[PDB]
Amino acid sequence: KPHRYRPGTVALREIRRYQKSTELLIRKLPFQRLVREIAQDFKTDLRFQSSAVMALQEASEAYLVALFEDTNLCAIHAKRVTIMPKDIQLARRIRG
Amino acid sequence: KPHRYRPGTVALREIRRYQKSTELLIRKLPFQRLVREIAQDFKTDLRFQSSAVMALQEASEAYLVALFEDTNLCAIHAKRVTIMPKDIQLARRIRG
Amino acid sequence: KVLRDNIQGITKPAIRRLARRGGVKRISGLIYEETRGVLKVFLENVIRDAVTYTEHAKRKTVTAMDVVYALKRQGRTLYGFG
Amino acid sequence: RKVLRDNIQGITKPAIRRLARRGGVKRISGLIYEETRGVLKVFLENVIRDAVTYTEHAKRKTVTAMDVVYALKRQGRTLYGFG
Amino acid sequence: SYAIYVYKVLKQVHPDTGISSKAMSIMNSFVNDVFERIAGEASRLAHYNKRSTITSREIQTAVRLLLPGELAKHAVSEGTKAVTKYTSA
Amino acid sequence: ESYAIYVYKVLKQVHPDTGISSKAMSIMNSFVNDVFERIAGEASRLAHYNKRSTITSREIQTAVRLLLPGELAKHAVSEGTKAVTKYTSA
Amino acid sequence: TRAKAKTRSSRAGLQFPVGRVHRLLRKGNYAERVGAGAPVYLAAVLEYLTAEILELAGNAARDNKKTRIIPRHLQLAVRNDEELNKLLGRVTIAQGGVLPNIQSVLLP
Amino acid sequence: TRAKAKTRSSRAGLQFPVGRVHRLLRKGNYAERVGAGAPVYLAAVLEYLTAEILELAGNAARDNKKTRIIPRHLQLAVRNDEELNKLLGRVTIAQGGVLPNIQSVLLP
DNA sequence: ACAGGATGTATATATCTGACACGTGCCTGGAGACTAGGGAGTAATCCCCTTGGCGGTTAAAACGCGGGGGACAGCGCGTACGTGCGTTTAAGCGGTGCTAGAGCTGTCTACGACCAATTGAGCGGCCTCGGCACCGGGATTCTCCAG
DNA sequence: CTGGAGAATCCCGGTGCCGAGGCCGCTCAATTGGTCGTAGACAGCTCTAGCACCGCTTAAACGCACGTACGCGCTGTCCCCCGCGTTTTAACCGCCAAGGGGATTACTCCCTAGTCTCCAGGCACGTGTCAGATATATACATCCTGT
Repeated sequence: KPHRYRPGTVALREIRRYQKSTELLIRKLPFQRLVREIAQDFKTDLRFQSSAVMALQEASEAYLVALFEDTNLCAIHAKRVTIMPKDIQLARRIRG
Repeated sequence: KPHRYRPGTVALREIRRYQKSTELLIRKLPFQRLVREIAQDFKTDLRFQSSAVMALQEASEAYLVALFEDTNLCAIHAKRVTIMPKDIQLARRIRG
Repeated sequence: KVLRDNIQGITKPAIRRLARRGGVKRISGLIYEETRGVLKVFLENVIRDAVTYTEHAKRKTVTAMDVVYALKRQGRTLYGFG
Repeated sequence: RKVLRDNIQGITKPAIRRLARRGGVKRISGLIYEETRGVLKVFLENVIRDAVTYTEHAKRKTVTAMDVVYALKRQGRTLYGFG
Repeated sequence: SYAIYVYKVLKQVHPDTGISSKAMSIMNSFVNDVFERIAGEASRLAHYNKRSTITSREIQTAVRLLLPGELAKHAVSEGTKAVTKYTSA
Repeated sequence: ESYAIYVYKVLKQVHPDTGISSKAMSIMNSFVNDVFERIAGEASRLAHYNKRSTITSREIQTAVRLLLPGELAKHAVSEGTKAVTKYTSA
Repeated sequence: TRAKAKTRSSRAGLQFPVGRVHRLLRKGNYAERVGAGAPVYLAAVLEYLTAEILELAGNAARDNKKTRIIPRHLQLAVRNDEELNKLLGRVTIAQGGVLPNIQSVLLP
Repeated sequence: TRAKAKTRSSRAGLQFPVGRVHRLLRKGNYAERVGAGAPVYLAAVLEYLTAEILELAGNAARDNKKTRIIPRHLQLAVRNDEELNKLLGRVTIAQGGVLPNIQSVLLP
């Protein structure tokens, strides 16, 4: 007898939990190296502030949160609960 | 035999024809009186420039055009071809 | 006389013609009244802001420039009146 | 670990699922993960690119946090909490 | 910064409650940002009417432009009262 | 005062046998003045963010790079750079 | 030798510094001249709005029996006021989070 | 008695008036000082963009066999140039109309 | 689906006028040239914190094995909005006359910038303890199985 | 659908540490006290054009009759992403070490604002003409009835 939860239970619990809390969810080093990696097109061997990467995570996660809220407004508006790529595309069009 | 045409055909002719032209589609005097009537809440017997009212018609009709384009993007996005008030409400929500 | 119920002067056929110019192909009957309300509130906001400029501007007549600046205020700059 | 890599997976799939939960998403398509990597990637390229434009104008070799903040401001997404 | 001033207001509203540094920085960013918005709108208000001076009229009208409803109304109440108080002194 | 006849000089460079209307010219003047204010405002923010109190052609160049997307910005830097260079030898 | 100095804020019964804000106005490239009543009026409005946000954050802090204000309360305070949210709809607050908001059709 | 004057536009091989744009910059409340290469550079950029939009507009006027430019061609020029359209995505041109854009599913 | 008919709409063609195009008198704003002040570059420094290294653990990414739960099409019901037309209106067209008020011009006062000297609140650095972290254990809460 | 079982999270209780909060030198910026020049309020006046009013038509609004073409729910199909455990990495955490470069200050240049005069491109304002308003007739284009 496995102790396994039904689909949506853990989902909603972590919604309430991580929306109740405010800590950062992305790993420091891989995300920072990805930032430097994308940044390679301007200067080789870049030195970046740690707090700048912190702000990058803040803007990234907050931006995704708001964008997916709008995506959710579209999906529910389009009678769905599973988001699709074209909802994100529509959101980008309305935003610009 | 009547020469009554079919639903949608004349609509399409209005789309192509009036999108091919640019003149304003609202009567000057009723719109102007509406402007003065809503404007009543600041000064009674307000005097307005005619060309200002014309600019109000310009902005108003263009704003409606863009807003209904977004509405249409939502409707087609939501798999409809008949716009609903909820689409306008969603548009206003995302626009802020 | 004082003006009353001119919100209905922006007629439903005119709204149909605009929506065709806006690219709308089918229009619900509830859209016309919804449009009068939404457009009404919108115009109240923009025009109200223009009146705020005018009352600041120490004038009794609203000039076109007030409308232009009002449109700019909401990030909807208007070309062709000054 | 010298030059470009497969770090596009750095924002990981369960991290996307967590962020989506924080965004209020209840169900996530498999296509959404790739969509998020691409759309988020493009967005970050735009904003961070503008930040780099500030930095290269700033005659510095180190991107400071202020460049990121002002970059966010540049797109009308002003940031509170870093100066 | 404006940190200790937000702390002064905090002691006027909640004398036994404290505040983190990070949140205080956020509030400092809020004050500076909204400040720049208000001054910018006042600047264009001066421009539109061909004025080269931003006075209390432009600030008041700008606040009425930027703040919705009661925040604006009471802002005029508190502000106007304050300007009256300084006009006495 | 408006940029009307200057836009007409540009018109004589691009289409000598083509005319114009006053209303469209007003629209173009509004375009020039608006985009102008955007560029100057962004340059103001550029001087401010690094606490510089001078807006030079460097700040303008970077500002143009901020505002104009891609190839239009590259040719803006090309034409402006060539132009300024051409002037500084006169 | 000279007469004693008091803050123009205190003369208006205010806490926010009329001098510093006034200086940011002068050095802020806004106009050639800034009226004398402007910084007093502005400082009063900002102190008023500040009192609103701090008051709401204080309440929110009381709602978890904590005496130290963290960004989360500022987030709750800003997004729970219609007029401030209208003032701050495009702004991002670091470490603030989001108001609990799950659409009704998603809740069981 | 003084020396032969000559417009800064012609010295830069430009059409747009350096002086008034520079004056708007000075009296536009942007900075303490504005560099000398800034107006020449700006006028060159705006003149270049003006040439782009007037070029597209002129071709558009030719497409309807007319010699006088009307706002309609300006609207076509703006919304047809991706980068300029991006620059002017939320700006309203009076009497311009829109580009003919009917969603594919709406066509029969 | 295929074919022919009918009509709008642009088009072929033909005519008539006014606003755009160009000229003129005039001006006021931009260029030349010159000075004076002061923003920013360059050089070289201190030392923070970035880079770059060691070293063990488990958080976390990745993966696999269910299986629960969601997008989507067909299709039938069933509605309500579009199109046109006929009637009726007041906006539209055009025509009339006066003065409200935008705008200007000439006043003169009032207000905000500016500088210098002082200084006290605030800046930066430095402790101190109870807020907060950590831990351990049960009620509540929420989910899920069970009859 | 109604009722019983269990764990996560919250909560209840108990403990130690360090950063927030309060103190403490130490500026340096806000304040006061003047003065100077001017932006802008004010008064009267001009005279456009907005208001007010006259008069006839049909563009346009309103309503009706008719039909059509549109949204939406349900059931099924299928199908795929969530849940959890397990392994594995390598970020994380805790630790070690140099010096690049951020940030600074010190010098010194040199770039840009400010003025006065001059004058020429442009400003306002009239004028003629061909673009455009108007007229008339038609194949083509578009629809659609018909086969």
